[PDB]
Amino acid sequence: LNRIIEHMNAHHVEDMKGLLKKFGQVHHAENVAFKSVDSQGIVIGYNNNQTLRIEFNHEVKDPKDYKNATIELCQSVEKTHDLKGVEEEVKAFKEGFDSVCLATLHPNGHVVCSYAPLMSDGKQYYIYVSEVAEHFAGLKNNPHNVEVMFLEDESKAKSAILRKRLRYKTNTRFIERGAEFDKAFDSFIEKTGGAGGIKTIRAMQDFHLIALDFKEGRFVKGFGQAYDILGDKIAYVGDKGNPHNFA
Amino acid sequence: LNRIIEHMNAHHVEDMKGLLKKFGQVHHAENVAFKSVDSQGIVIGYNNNQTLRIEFNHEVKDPKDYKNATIELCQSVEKTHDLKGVEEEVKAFKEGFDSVCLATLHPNGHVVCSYAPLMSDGKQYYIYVSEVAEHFAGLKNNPHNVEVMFLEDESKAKSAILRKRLRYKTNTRFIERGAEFDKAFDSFIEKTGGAGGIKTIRAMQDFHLIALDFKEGRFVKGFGQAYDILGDKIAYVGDKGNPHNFAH
Ligand code: HEM
Ligand code: HEM
Repeated sequence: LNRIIEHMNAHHVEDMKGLLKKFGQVHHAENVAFKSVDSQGIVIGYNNNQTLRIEFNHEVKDPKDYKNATIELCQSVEKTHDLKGVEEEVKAFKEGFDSVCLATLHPNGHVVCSYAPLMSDGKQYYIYVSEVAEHFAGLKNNPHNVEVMFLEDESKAKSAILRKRLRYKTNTRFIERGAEFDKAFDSFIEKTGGAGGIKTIRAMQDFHLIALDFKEGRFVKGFGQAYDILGDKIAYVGDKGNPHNFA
Repeated sequence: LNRIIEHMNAHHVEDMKGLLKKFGQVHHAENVAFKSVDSQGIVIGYNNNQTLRIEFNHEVKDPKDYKNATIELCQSVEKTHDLKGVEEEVKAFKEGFDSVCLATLHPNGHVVCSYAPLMSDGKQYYIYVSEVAEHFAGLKNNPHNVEVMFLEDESKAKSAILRKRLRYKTNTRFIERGAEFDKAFDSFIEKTGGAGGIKTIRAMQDFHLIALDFKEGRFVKGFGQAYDILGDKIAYVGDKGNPHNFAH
């Protein structure tokens, strides 16, 4: 760690000040120097013989990668503000799924947490659902009280407490069978490969393609890296820094 | 194909009738016989000139596996009824997750679809969430209007249209810091390995452990394999067969 300490103190002092402020609410730190790194995080020293420990978002399994993980953490402070990059991540994130989770309000007054197959044509997204499923009644009766969530697989996520997610308050509407329907479905068949029952449900008339018109969105890709979305506008949510601990 | 047809006609005639009834709502079929199998499904012939095609829930890439895939589908008709086996699968399914999806009702009136880390002390399950998140207001103000979903990862599922899932109408209640909190949190650290920020959020006072009391549940593990659950009782939902296409 001796070499790492030298490296950080020589090229990432301003980043460390950024980390101290963002994660520790330490605003006027002096004598900022890198103290250590271990498989789970780093320790930054400052001021009156003090330190702030900041954990990585995963365990770094090989000591050979401690340096890069530390650099990534230091660079995350400014990267948080690369809105163009976040916008591109959001687009690519959505393209990596063939299904989404939903919250709907059923006519029985109870919320419903479910999931449905996701399809798309251009920038238009849709879900394909059956009248037999509990979420159908809510999509039909409360079409504008719906939230759609793109949630990263637990097995692909950094940890159980940081699964990347993209959520949108959504207005829904039914799409009748026809040209629009076939374009979305053919696209789904091509992308997925079309096996597994997909061909069967296309012919089941109790299934409906429902367009998703997204309104307010919230994207979370890392600790202290949450964003609000609306149309083509995206804004970082934490200019004030760590809000936890009743900050 | 000749050997597979011969095998199915000699050993699975009753299963094929079961599949015709279940998936095709064909009840008085005669002259039932196995017709073919391909990478995506099987075809059963019946009557003078009719057939029913039933797709596998995944593509069988190697023809060496067609017979087993076919036998699996045939045997699924009766296996669907094994409630003791389903009970076992449900318990094991929940133990395979360290997080769940949630639907909550925000005080403003809109529903919220989110997710939270999942913890437990034996049979008691809990979630751990922060006051900074939108689902907190619904968990605090509409604590008995919540649905928890255990959803299989898309990358592990048979397909996009068949991700296994277990959903429960749930009543929630807050757990104060103390011995119960520590038991659940310590168990979570030991299970997950405790890296990635878990240790940091334990100390954040804006986070609360919330116990989940599951009520009605619905488990879906395959096509035509959906079950209703309430406490210690489980029941198969499809006695009437394929409900799709407005079969009523
Ligand atoms: C022929 C092949 C079948 C296919 C491809 C198929 C497909 C599907 C799909 C994709 C859904 C999800 C709908 C949604 O979430 O909106 C579904 C739900 C359902 N299916 Fe089927 N199904 C088939 C046969 C059956 C049969 C034979 C039964 C009954 C014995 C059945 C009973 C159900 C029930 C009860 C649900 C609702 C499950 C839930 O709680 O989400 N299905 N089916
Ligand atoms: C010290 C490291 C941090 C850790 C371990 C951490 C952890 C978490 C966790 C686990 C959640 C999800 C809570 C829930 O869904 O109930 C969360 C949410 C959130 N955090 Fe942090 N956080 C950290 C720092 C920060 C900082 C520095 C900011 C602000 C600049 C921040 C802003 C937020 C916001 C806005 C949310 C809500 C996200 C959402 O919509 O789901 N966090 N944080």
